[PDB]
Amino acid sequence: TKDEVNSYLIPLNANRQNEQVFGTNLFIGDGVFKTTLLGEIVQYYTHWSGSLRFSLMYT
Amino acid sequence: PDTYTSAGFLSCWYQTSLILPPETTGQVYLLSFISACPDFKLRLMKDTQTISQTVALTE
Amino acid sequence: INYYKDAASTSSAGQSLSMDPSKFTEPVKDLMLKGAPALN
Amino acid sequence: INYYKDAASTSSAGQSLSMDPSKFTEPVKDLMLKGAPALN
Amino acid sequence: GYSDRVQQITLGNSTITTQEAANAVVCYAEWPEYLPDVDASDVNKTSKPDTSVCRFYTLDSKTWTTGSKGWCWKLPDALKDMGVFGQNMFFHSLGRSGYTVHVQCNATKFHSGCLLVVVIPEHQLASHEGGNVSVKYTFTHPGERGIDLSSANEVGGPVKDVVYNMNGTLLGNLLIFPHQFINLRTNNTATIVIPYINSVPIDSMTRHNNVSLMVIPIAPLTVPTGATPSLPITVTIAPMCTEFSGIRSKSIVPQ
Amino acid sequence: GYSDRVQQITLGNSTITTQEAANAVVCYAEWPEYLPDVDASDVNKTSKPDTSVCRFYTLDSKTWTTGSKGWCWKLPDALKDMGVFGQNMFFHSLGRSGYTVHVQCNATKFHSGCLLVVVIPEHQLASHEGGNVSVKYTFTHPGERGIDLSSANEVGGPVKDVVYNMNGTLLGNLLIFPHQFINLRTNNTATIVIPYINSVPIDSMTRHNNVSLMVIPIAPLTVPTGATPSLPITVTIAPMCTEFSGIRSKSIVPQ
Amino acid sequence: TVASISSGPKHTQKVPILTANETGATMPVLPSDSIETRTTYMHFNGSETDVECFLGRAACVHVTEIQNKDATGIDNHREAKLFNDWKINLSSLVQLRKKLELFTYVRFDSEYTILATASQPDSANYSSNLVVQAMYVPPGAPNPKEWDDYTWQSASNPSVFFKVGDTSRFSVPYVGLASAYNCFYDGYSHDDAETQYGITVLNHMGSMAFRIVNEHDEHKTLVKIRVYHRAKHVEAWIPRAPRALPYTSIGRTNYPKNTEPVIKKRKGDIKSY
Amino acid sequence: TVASISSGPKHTQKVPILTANETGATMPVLPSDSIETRTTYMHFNGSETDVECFLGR
Ligand SMILES: Cc1cc(CCCCCOc2c(Cl)cc(C3=NCCO3)cc2Cl)on1
Repeated sequence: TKDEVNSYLIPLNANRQNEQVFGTNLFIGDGVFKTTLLGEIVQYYTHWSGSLRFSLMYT
Repeated sequence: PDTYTSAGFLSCWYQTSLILPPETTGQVYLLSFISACPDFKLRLMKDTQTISQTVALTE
Repeated sequence: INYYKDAASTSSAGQSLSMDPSKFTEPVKDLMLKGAPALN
Repeated sequence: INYYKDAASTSSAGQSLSMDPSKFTEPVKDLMLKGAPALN
Repeated sequence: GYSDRVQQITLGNSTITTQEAANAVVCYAEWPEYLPDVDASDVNKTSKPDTSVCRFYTLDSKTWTTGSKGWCWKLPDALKDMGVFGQNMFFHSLGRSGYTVHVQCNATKFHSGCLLVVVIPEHQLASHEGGNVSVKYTFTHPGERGIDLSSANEVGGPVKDVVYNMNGTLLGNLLIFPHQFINLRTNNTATIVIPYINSVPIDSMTRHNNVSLMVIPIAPLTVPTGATPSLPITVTIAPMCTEFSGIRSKSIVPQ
Repeated sequence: GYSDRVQQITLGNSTITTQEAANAVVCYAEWPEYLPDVDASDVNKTSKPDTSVCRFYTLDSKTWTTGSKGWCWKLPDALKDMGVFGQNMFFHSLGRSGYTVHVQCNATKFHSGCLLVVVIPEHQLASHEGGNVSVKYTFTHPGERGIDLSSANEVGGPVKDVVYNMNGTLLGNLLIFPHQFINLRTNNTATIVIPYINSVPIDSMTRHNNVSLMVIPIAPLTVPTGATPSLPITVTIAPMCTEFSGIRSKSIVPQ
Repeated sequence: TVASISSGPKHTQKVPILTANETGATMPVLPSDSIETRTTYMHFNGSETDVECFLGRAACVHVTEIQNKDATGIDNHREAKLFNDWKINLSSLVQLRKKLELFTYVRFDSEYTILATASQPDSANYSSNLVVQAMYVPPGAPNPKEWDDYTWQSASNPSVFFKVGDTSRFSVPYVGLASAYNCFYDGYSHDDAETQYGITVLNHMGSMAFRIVNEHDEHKTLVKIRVYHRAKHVEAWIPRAPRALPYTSIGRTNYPKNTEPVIKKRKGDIKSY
Repeated sequence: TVASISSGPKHTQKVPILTANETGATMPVLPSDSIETRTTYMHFNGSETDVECFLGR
């Protein structure tokens, strides 16, 4: 509800099976993407095309 | 964001499940990053919705 | 054709067409090869 | 003489002088010769 | 002894023979071909089911009677349910295809009547409401049933007025589109080969139809005396050079 | 810095990475390949959907607990409903395929337990009734669910006794079949590549399963103190070099 | 080039005038296949029927209007025409529309000319000299809310400043998403059951916004903007039947109900001259 | 210029998609490292993202 270091953290629960960790659409100019450097630059242009690289680092 | 032009969804699920060692507890977190592949193209520059102002700034 | 004497008066510069992201994307001291293990 | 850098800024294009109505007037699979019977 | 008249088309595991053809049209004089790399954008390798999708599907038959106004099918819609063509369609994000269309109608040397068989690239229909009323999805996706131009206006459906091609242009000028006539006295089939025509290299098969096939009686059917007053018209269509790309979960579409 | 240990398998539009592998087995030292002409009989050209069928399907997960007896899946059955692989399956008269099987089970350095992962060509099951009672169809076509060897005898179903492999042979000798162990202390996955093995060049995919994949706990699962007493096991399988032939109407199978 | 060759009497077994139109072809028959002709030359190239020529002259595509007046106490500038916008589209006016819709896909660069003239319908001491500012708000850009916003700063948005009575001119590359502009589109944005139908869903290239830079004088001044568009570097594919009925909407093919017969009825018989 | 090369099935000991982000690098991974791709060309130069262009209006 207010910007926090915690919205960068995707939590994981021990022992859950089959279940879903997170979900998002890919509107790179809006939503989660919007404040990232990528999101932030994309917004200076009208059209984009290309591949995106999404990585997850485990802690 | 535009419909015709929309790009999909990204989701993540447990494939088997997180398992913590003994003497350990709670949630673990993933950090996630985004960057563009060398593939990428951006065109037709315009103004960003990410910044605005109501009076000129002074010293 | 420049009509003016000073360099500041010329039009915009022309595309770097330089482009080398490695100073930003791979500033590591020991070279990393894609496909080889990250940490040996 | 183009005074401008971008191609969109140049004047109108110049006559195709292409002209080939057969894609529209004779798109038949087996070629028809004028003078020979239409249906054999 | 080859005549323009007799023909055989074998595609996949299915063959068609006509003994009374009138040549065949190849839209814009181009034959269907796969998507070249130089024209490619999506980086995905595509899937080319070949003979399992490139065979002839015969849609259900229509009945030409003296009151018929004409019928309209959209592609790839008409085939949305045919065998593996259809499955591939709902399961990939993008697909591309050309077709061979074979329209059949035989009678006797005492009948008269003449149908126009035409293929219209990007046939955007008009709402019969006027103004800027849209034509809902379901209405432009009739499936194998196609649209029956002598059916009644419905709400959210297109206008079905024949002398206006369902779009504000006159029936008489449809001849600028690849087409062929079936004149009972001459002809008994019409065959058109359709190359893939779009402004993008590959597209969605469900949100956009790229041709409407239209069969329209123009010289009314006239049967011999005390003949039954009607003839069936059958449409058989075969996807050719089909490619699918961006496989996943399987689209869910309205209705 | 390549280890036997880390691996990547990319097949179609899907990729698997393991950081704790124990090499991989290729049944009988042969890698899946298409059907050569010299071996062909049916004259039909076959369909090779390629990347739309040769990708990785992850079946639903199992739960290894201290009481588990083992699970059994049949191929191509287990995949009868996965994406376009499955459609092709019900729609052609004949089909043929090899697979990459990747079984996954991770734990920690305090757990113990060891699973046997084995592929048995032509695993004809036994009726628990004895005599010459048959094993009904449905029972040998469990689909993605597979057979749970610790479930109860049912009527018309197979026997589920583990030390007899469901056929009158001893568990101990299953090691003559291509197999790999998952020993929590070593291993976290098992990967086996299965070439197509049959006495005919191509067969029906619905009346005959050509391998059973079997995962059997052998050294019981032992979790660290006050750990939850169970681990999930996941099976992901990818058809490879698949070919379908004799397309038609679409099989209807019991139940 | 010969327009007609010389040809004399014929008594053949080779009849070029009998054909079978059922085939879909238009056989290339000439005067000399059926009468006796003399040589004549063409003297003509077909220059002025080139599609570049046909679509290459400026056409009026839009007329809007804005006014210069005291904005003091105006709660909605947009609504007071303190500034307007034109949601870029070439379907508005039908003169240029019919021409374009002769084709299915079209690709070209645009050259815009913008003429602005002022009117002072009620008592003014004079005619002031106003400066117009036309800025193209690409879709996904901060839309001007006021007439002296931060948006008008247009630091990344191409904008032009010209005087009323004068004209502004520039040209734009083809900014289409695809390989060409879709004159028609028999599809939807997505597989919805209520989503719109047509091109109006495909042609979403933002809008243009005008405004007067000058503050307000004692009188009010009406400025009326006319946008002209000229296609240059034209490429057109797939000819279609010309538009017969009147237009009702930007982007749909819809025609009005109880329209009138478009084919002129004979005053007389089929036999009449 | 190719935007993507053609690439097919992989079953290797050489995994380009596993990295260690703690190092500070962004490893140059491409679509063809993890799916099967077909050749496609760029058709584009990145002209309008040059800093001269970005700050030049
Ligand atoms: C079909 C079809 C074609 C078009 C034309 C689209 C217009 C594209 C954007 O064009 C402009 C650009 Cl790039 C800049 C300016 C502009 N820059 C400073 C002032 O105006 C105006 C326009 Cl319309 O619309 N439907």
